[PDB]
Amino acid sequence: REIITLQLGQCGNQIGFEFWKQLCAEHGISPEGIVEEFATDRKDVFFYQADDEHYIPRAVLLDLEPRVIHSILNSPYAKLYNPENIYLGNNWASGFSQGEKIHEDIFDIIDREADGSDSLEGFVLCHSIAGGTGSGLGSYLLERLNDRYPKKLVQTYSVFPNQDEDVVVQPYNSLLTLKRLTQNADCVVVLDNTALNRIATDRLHIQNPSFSQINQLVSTIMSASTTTLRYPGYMNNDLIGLIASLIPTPRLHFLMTGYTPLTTDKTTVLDVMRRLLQPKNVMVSTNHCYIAILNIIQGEVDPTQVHKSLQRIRERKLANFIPWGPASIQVALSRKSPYLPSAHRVSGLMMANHTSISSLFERTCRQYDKLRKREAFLEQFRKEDMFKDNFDEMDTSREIVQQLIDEYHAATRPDYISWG
Amino acid sequence: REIITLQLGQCGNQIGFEFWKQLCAEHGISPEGIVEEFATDRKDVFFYQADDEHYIPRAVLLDLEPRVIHSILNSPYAKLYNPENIYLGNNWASGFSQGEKIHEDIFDIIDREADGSDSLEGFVLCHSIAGGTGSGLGSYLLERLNDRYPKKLVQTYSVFPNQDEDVVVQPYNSLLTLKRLTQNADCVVVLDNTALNRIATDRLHIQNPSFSQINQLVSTIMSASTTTLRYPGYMNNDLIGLIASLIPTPRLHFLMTGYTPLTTDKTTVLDVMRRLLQPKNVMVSTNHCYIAILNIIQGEVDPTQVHKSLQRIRERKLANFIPWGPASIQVALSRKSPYLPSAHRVSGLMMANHTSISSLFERTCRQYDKLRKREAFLEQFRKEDMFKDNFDEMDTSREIVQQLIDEYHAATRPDYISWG
Amino acid sequence: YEALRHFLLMEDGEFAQSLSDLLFEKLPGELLNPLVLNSVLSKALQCSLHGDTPHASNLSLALKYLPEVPDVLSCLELRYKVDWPLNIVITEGCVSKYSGVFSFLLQLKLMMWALKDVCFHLKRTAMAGSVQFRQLQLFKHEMQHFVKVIQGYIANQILHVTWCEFRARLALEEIQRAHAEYLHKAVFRGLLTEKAAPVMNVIHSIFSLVLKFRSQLHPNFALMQQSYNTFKYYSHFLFKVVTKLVNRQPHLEDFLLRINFNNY
Repeated sequence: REIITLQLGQCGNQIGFEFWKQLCAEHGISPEGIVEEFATDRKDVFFYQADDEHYIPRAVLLDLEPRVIHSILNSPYAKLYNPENIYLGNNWASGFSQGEKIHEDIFDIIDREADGSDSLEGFVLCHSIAGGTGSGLGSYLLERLNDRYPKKLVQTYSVFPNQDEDVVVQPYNSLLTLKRLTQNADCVVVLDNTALNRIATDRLHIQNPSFSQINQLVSTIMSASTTTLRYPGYMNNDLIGLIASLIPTPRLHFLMTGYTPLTTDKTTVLDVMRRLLQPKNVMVSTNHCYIAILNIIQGEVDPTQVHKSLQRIRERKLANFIPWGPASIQVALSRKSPYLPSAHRVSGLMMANHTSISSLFERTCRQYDKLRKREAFLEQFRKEDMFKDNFDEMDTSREIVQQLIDEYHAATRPDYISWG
Repeated sequence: REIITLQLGQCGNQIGFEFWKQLCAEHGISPEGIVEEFATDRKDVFFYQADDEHYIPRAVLLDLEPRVIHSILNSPYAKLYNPENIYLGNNWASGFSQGEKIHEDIFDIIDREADGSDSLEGFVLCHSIAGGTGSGLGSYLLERLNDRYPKKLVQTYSVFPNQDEDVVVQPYNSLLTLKRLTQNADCVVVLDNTALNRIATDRLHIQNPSFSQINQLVSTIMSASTTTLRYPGYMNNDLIGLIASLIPTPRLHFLMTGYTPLTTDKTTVLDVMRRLLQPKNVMVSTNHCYIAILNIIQGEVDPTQVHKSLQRIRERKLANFIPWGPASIQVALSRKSPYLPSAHRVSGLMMANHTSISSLFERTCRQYDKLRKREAFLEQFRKEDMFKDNFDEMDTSREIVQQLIDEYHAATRPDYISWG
Repeated sequence: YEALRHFLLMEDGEFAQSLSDLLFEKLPGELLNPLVLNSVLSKALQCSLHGDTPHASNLSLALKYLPEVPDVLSCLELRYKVDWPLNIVITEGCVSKYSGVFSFLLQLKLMMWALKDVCFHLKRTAMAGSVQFRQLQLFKHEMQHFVKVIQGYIANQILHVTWCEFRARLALEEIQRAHAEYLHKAVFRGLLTEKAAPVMNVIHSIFSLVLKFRSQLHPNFALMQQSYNTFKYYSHFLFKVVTKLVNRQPHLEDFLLRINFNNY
């Protein structure tokens, strides 16, 4: 149906601004949202359609300690939207309490936008894990929606914070955030800072403004994942039809992504498939096996090569996945995009559930457990002191992520016939 | 039929003067009451029609200690009316006794105006609760009309005095006044000072001349509630047809109001409905549930959206009302007004019986009971001493408002099938 | 040509996904008159978003047998009638075969409806972290996967490769033969052929078993384990019959490759 976008936090509002500029340049519209005559499309999912065809986006903007939100405010794309929804620490409990006191009027903003929609499919939020102001607040509003609406979906695109370890309560905050993510969300798409750092240092030579190019890559991914919605396809034009195959189980619902060019400034279906089989073309860093993989391709493809390719892909066994049961790769095609120069013609996007990401969770678990053994790294800030006097929510989150990692490590096994 | 207006007290004559200036500017007439050629309407309910079309209002003016009545007297709207009816403390018993001695010639003024009418529908009075000169006197004339005419209706628009507590006998006076209101009146429309203070401080930045803007909002409300009378509609063009649905019970006959713009210097039926669902767009400040709600809309409406809206209004359950039985919202349409600039096109007015106002009564009850326990707050003024030597009318009023609050709290229950 | 592709072969998005979805809300003592279905079609044509043409008009939608009778079987015939100098190319026998494949592709959409129905019944009570909840959810994943592979097969053969050999087929006599081969290579790869009649024959048993799976929520775990074991038995035979029917076809070669991947 219709999908409502949400954005909060400094990194989330940055990537949302980049996503809307991406879809502004991508389709034939003005930076005030007037349709271009020279351009057909559906933009009714993420944009409300007006009478002069002002495709005003379904983007609710929440801010706390605004600095870059001011730069979003005075912009030549500030005529695209004005839904009148902008409403004003670096701790999880701080952002949790700040969202707690204003939950009513932001819920009025939610219900107003819900009344703006006739039907609904899902909520996306722009969020970053352990982002400071975003952390805790995002978990709180996730709790609010999960309490309020069990009839809809939530998709979440968020990055894993790694700054190569002044902030030492960051593993605690990310742990509590991911606890709410496993239990109160239905599907998670997670990425790494380090893998995008690798691809950025390979494709280019920039080190300091890396955030900006990260925003570009996030925008390309978020357009790619939505192309079968925005360009009219004929299958999985609901989100739940896309999500249904990849997630059999309500705790292992974390999805990793890839995209075939590292630098984007013929390719055949065989080439782009085997490139997409690499972890260096995947933007997330015993043998680990996928449960299921999905691929969507967009470009100038020849339809007869593709059956040749998946024949030979069976034959070489260039993937190694065996959960326990008959769940394999799903390949799909979307339209090569007009209204932009189509260079690097064929490009693919890849979506899988793989057990290896548990190791990265385990790395964070190893850090947090170490700090939990010392118990000197909450720094006795007053916010976490009010919200839990005994700090037992950290132990509850520890036992939940223990269940999660154990479910992961059992999910590797070909005896996962039971407990799936 | 025809409705006779009454006005008394400083606040009542202020809001009556503002109402008549409102209907002077609203319809196409002169400030001496000559019809404008450039203007059709019925103004036969609240104005007697003359031969040069002088719509002289049905407004009987009573004054006591006149200061602002003199300013009403020398005015460019003093040629609109002259029915020759102007006839001369701050206590309930004082105004009661002063009305008591002159009840005959003011009753001659009443019967003269009654003979001026061919038929009759109701009496409105402009009155303020615990207004000083208005208080007690208004209860006395309410007793006089309730004794005299059981064939007519009384509608009353009066405010609830809150000055954020020198006058300490004010809860006693308001209590006695509301006692006469519950037992000798058929329908009451009450408002708050604090809710209008909130809307005024939100829409504007004035604090000291708040009375003047309060008068403007009262005039807009009183025009809105009368628009289906003054502009020719085709249903509930009698007052009793409007009043009949909201009041099942002769003690719970208190009606609260709302109005969609807070600032008035598209909107769809969905938007204005859900705005009108807020208590911040309502001018009066366990779970409480309405008995019945009525809405009248005036603007540029599209007739097919309105059935869509009340479908979805059922679906979201954005109201919570369940008295015990099948009494729901009533939505109606009136004409968008010509002869004035129609900006803020669609505007709604809302009329309900809700049990929450009992709490506000209870607040006053909590104050009065506290003062009644101390018994030092009548200040031994001689007027209340003559009128009741034993002060047992206060205890009778206390038991009556106890019955009223108990009827309210039982009226919340879905076992109100009996005693309704 | 490229209009009948969208409707008679259900290639447009939010048209089949709105027509069949409104149809399945009704199912029966209803659907007995052609005044409810022909207005449901008028509601689906609005949300097609592409079309709204007189080639998207003059469609005839009928049920050759009216329902007067585990059942998953339901018929529906969608046709488009063309003017007189083009009727000699697009005959009324080719459109009838288009309706014949229309009915089967319609019967596929009932499955992604009904499995979603039992998923949605379970979704509103998603509470218990016990073994009985997760073990149930696994059967739903197993049954959804085979649907998601058989639709991807249909969404390779009847709409991509037989459409690849139609944009290079075109040359007045040759145009009639070009349409007549477009239909023939579709019905060959559609496995409506009498050579491949058993493999199409087991698919109805698959459909009926997942409907009986859908009927219950809870009633009992053991009946669901039994129905799921019947599903697994039939799917175990499918992998043997599909390799047997290549021991005696290139389009059929991909089916066994699809149903088995990095398993046996």
